[PDB]
Amino acid sequence: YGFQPTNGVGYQPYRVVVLSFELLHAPATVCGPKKSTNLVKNKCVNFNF
Amino acid sequence: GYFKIYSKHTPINLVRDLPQGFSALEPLVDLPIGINITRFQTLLALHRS
Ligand SMILES: *[C@@H]1O[C@H](CO)[C@@H](O)[C@H](O)[C@H]1NC(C)=O
Repeated sequence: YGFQPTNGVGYQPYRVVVLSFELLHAPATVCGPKKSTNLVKNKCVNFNF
Repeated sequence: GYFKIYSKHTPINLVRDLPQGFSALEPLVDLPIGINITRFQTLLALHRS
């Protein structure tokens, strides 16, 4: 590619990243995130620890 | 796929014989490898000086 700055769109360089999630047969690995809330002590309030 | 390691460091009042007594071992590490294992060895520091 001889890229030049005065090229019409569709001839200018694009950078590409291809993420490929694979699942072999291990026990686990990476994963999404998990925010953390607060803790209100003294009050029958549902909880997850 | 997890390789667990428990350990304990007790002080003997001997040098190199297996003593008697009770001492429970506390978990140290956890490695999500996936590795298969069938054999193992040891490593020693030679005599040169
Ligand atoms: C470990 O070796 C056994 C051999 O019987 C094989 O079937 C198994 O797939 C191996 N473990 C993994 C995680 O591939």
